[PDB]
Amino acid sequence: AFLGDGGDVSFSTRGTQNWTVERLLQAHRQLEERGYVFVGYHGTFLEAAQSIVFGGVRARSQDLDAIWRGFYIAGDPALAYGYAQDQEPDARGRIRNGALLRVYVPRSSLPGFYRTSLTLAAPEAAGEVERLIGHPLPLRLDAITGPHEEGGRLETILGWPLAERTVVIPSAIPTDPRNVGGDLDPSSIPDKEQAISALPDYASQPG
Amino acid sequence: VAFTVDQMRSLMDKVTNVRNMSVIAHVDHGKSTLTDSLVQRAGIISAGITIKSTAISLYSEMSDEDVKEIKQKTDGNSFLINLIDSPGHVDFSSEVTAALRVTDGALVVVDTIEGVCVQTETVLRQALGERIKPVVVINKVDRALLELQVSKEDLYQTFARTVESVNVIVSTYADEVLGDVQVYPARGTVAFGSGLHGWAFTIRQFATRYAKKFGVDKAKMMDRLWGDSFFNPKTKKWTNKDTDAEGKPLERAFNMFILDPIFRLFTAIMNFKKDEIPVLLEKLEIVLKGDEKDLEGKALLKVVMRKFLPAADALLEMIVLHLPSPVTAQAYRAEQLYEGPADDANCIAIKNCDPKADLMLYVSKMVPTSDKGRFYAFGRVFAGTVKSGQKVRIQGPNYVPGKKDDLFIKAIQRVVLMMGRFVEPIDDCPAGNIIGLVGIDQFLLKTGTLTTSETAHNMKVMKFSVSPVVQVAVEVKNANDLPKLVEGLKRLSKSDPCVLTYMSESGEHIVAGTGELHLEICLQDLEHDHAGVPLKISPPVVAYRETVESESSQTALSKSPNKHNRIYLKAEPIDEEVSLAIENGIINPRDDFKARARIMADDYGWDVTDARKIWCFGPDGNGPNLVIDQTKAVQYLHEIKDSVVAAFQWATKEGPIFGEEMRSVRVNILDVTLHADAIHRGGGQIIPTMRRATYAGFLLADPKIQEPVFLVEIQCPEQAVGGIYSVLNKKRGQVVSEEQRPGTPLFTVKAYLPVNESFGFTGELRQATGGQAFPQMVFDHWSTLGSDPLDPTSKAGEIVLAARKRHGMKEEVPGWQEYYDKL
Ligand SMILES: NC(=O)c1ccc[n+]([C@@H]2O[C@H](COP(=O)([O-])OP(=O)(O)OC[C@H]3O[C@@H](n4cnc5c(N)ncnc54)[C@H](O)[C@@H]3O)[C@@H](O)[C@H]2O)c1
Repeated sequence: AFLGDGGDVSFSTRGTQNWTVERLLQAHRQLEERGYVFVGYHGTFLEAAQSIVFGGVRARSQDLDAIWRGFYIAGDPALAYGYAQDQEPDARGRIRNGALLRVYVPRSSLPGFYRTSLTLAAPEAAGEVERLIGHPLPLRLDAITGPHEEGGRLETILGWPLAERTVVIPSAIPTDPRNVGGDLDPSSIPDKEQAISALPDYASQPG
Repeated sequence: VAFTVDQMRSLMDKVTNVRNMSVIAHVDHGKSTLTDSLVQRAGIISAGITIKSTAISLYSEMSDEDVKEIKQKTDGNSFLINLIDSPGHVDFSSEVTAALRVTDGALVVVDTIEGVCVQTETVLRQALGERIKPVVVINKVDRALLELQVSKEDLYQTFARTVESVNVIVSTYADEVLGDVQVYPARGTVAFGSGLHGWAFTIRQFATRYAKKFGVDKAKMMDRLWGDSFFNPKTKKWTNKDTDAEGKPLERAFNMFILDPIFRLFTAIMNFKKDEIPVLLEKLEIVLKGDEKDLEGKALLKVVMRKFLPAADALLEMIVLHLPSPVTAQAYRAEQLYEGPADDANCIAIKNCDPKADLMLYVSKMVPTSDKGRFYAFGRVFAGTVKSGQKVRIQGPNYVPGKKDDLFIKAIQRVVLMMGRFVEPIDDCPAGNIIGLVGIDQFLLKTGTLTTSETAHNMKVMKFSVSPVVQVAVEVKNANDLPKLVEGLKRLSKSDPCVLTYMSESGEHIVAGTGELHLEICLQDLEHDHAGVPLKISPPVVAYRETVESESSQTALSKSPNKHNRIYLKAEPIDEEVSLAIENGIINPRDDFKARARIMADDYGWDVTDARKIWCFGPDGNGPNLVIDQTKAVQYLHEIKDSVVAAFQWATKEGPIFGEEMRSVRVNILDVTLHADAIHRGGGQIIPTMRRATYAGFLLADPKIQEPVFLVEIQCPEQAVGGIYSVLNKKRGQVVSEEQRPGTPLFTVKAYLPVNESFGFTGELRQATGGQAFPQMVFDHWSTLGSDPLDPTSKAGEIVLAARKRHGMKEEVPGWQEYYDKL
């Protein structure tokens, strides 16, 4: 249990139920007290949020090259925000807003985190990433951070084995049901959440 | 009494022996009680598909010499009585008019002690305005004897004042074209009794009794049993002088021959005088049976009175002998019930109740049935004969001979008898009878006129609107009861064509009605019947509309989430004429795009180019909002059409201002850039793009909101008309017209009243007019507020803010930049 004290937490278009900034500050602190550290945001649809928070991050087939498979997160919530929504409408064409999730890992996994300037998910970067992590892709008990596209914001890829050792809790940053597809307004990010959202220092050189 | 379909038809054939009538009574005066006596006595049963009881069929049989007393053409001793159901409270004015319009006679119930109440007075006034003949029954006599313990003379004088009050209303508002229609006890048009104990009587019933014991034709005896007639007991002489030679008081005939017998039974039985009762019963030849012979007190009194003077008999007597037949009444009610020429071929057919002429069937209401969610049309045949399979011209309210607006030439599946809760299929049905129709609920909302002549006008139409102007959020108090509410809502929406149950984007269960009261009764029906679970209901909220009244300041642009798709568009106001045409079916979504385009171009000044490039209506794929494709050489444009349309359905259902539906909003798609691969331009990508661009375009076209406005029609006596204007002057009301009924002091005031100002209107109007006013309001039009909805201090803005907060939205309305591409 890493959700703190209060009512049953659930995900809705109306927002994450029983999840206040205060409760988040409690859940975050108690995570650090048990040797966990925050590593970024993951945006997705409501059912996925429910699955991830209560059932845990589990490996699944995704639409990309095998070598780059893993769990994708972003340090900047705005980037992850863009994925916090339904990717497919229902029969009536409803596209619901999703939810931003906070992703934590055991501090013991930190030595496996690396960073690069190269654009990820691209063949020209596979070599440098394999050099940094000290073995051929895919990622395993390690992670890589770098631009999700040239001149773009940073994304972090957690190797599936490492991703399954995460602890994920709801964010206090809401999605906008009346503006699905819009960008994250910085003013809607609670000042007290920004205060606990510093990222760890990643290694630029292999071990 | 059980009957077969054949026996019913052979009875409906003799229209001269039919009685179309209703019951005018306050619910607290034992309305349903007296109605029960009738159905348990003359109720017609039939020797699968259930309906909501709307009408009851009764059968009464009389003598050759009884029928002789009928001053209208008769044929046989059998009589079919149609008891049309009536609303419980006057507030349901629209359906009060509905019932009266299909009736020709009325059984008016009045209390002994309290006399004529304000409600019954107002309703009778309307019934008379419909040229309906009244017959009175003075109820709750028991209370005068058991509680008040009045004297015979006191009881008589009380009836006298009562009868007087009723005729003061009758002589004042009854149409001069019907002659003296006042009620007189001596003429058998007035009955007395107590529905509670199930007994009642008329002077005629007692005149028949003493007709022999005095060797006198009951016509003369009847005349004596009321008024200043006195039978001196000592001399055995009849007199008109209330004192004998010595100046001693003489008891009137009514008190001596009618009240006395009753008073003595009430006294003997309630005083438990076991020695007097038997003698008194044999005297009146009232025989008891087994168990009954051991009863005492009220128990015995109810049995004795019940078989001494069966209530239903006294009522049926008046109904058959005095209430007009369809033949008689339609001769003077035709002109009034026809919205056309009086010498018309159809109007004449209605005057003559001609079964041979063109069909003139009137649909008063739609009735919920067990046959799925379908409704059976309830009404009356005023001319010709309706038949199963017969093809009829369904003429809606907005229909007019010439145009084909609001017209549906279809075929009646099955014509059925509405035997209360049950249904019996028949072949045909001649004019003069009440009947139900199957397979019309999809062409008539509630009221309509069915014809067979291509030159027939609608019959006096009853204005109605389905527009949900008020609504509330319904929520269970116990989470487990959720499923019961879900089915309860689907059930409530089936028991009434004018009720709307839907779910907002947020997921809320919404219940919308046509008025404050209408919505009120629905929420009570839901929490007690359709659902039955403890419900949490929010205060009533008025439905508004979001609109624009200028073109977008600049082109609206929005990108898809994947950044590979762009939609350029512009919003602009749609003319009220066009919005009205759309709402009135003139400009139809299901219409041929070319036939529709020609209409919009020729009749509404549209570029036929644009009119042919309509992508959809909205919301619900038929609303007064349009997407127009004005793009040029956009590759794969058609591959996102389904997505764009879908997005528009959601954007129009709940607008950017405060979640209210859009209206009169035209969206011009100017340009579209798409990714070559379909993988990157599916619904997930296009929908949000179109929806956001729409919001951006809407906000750039100087946004406004519209408020719903009622059309109120109020009937009121000249004296209290002043109160009508008093109330309207603080409800932003706008007087349309004030007309007076020729001869009577009855005024009809029509005025516009904003729906958001109508909360508690009937209650305030009640006091301001002493209950004399008869309200009747239907949705009329939407009205654009002048103030800026974006300004929190203005009237429109004030409305927006309160709504925003209530929905938990951000207080301030979003700027177009939010939905515009962020760059
Ligand atoms: N999602 C983000 O927040 C994020 C962050 C940075 C970059 N990206 C970019 O977006 C692209 C899409 O990645 P994605 O993760 O959105 O889609 P994906 O194909 O990588 O994952 C598929 C989906 O399954 C869902 N899911 C449901 N239950 C899960 C569970 N128990 N464990 C793990 N996942 C579960 C996830 O939420 C995810 O949306 C990536 O290629 C990446 O470059 C996304």
